[PDB]
Amino acid sequence: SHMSVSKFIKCVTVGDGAVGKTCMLICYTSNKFPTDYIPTVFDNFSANVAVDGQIVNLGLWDTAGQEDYSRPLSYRGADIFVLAFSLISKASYENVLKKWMPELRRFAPNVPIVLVGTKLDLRDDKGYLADHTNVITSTQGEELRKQIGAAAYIECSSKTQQNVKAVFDTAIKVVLQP
Ligand SMILES: Nc1nc2c(ncn2[C@@H]2O[C@H](COP(=O)(O)OP(=O)(O)O)[C@@H](O)[C@H]2O)c(=O)[nH]1
Ligand SMILES: [Mg+2]
Repeated sequence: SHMSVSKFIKCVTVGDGAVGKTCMLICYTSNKFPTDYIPTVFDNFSANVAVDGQIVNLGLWDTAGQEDYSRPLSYRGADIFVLAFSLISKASYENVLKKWMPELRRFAPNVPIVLVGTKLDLRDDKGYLADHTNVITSTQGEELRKQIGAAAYIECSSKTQQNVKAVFDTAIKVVLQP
């Protein structure tokens, strides 16, 4: 053949501003956590990645909020969404229900979702835990996944790199498995 890679997968990352969408993408693609400048949106990025028996062409689309009441081009052609909220922001968790799930039901009804809790390094910090009465536990994260019908739930930290690869590996596997 003239093409050893025959599957393209468009993976769009969405969720509230400042939860860590862009850093996840920089972490996954570069194996580095940015310490100075972080762009609003990661460059549109595409690369071959090996998942199981396969090499696929992964296209990563980053997003940023807009005040737009027209009722997004970036969603067109999406095979899977990574829907991020921060493990230390209740508002971002509640916005998955109030903002993001409504948006995705309207604009991308049949597209699966990988639900991602970010900033695991903060949520799991014992100092943080000791001072907060009502923490977003893995249990609450799994309850959200269930409520929204997401394919998987993953907790990660771009800062320590924990489970970042798992996010996009799982996104790919959801698309490739039945
Ligand atoms: N502690 C910690 N901070 C993070 C992590 N990911 C992102 N951040 C910080 O969270 C803020 C927002 O990150 P960014 O990726 O720009 O979020 P985005 O608006 O969703 O794209 C920045 O100051 C990042 O340094 C993480 O895993 N752990
Ligand atoms: Mg960003």
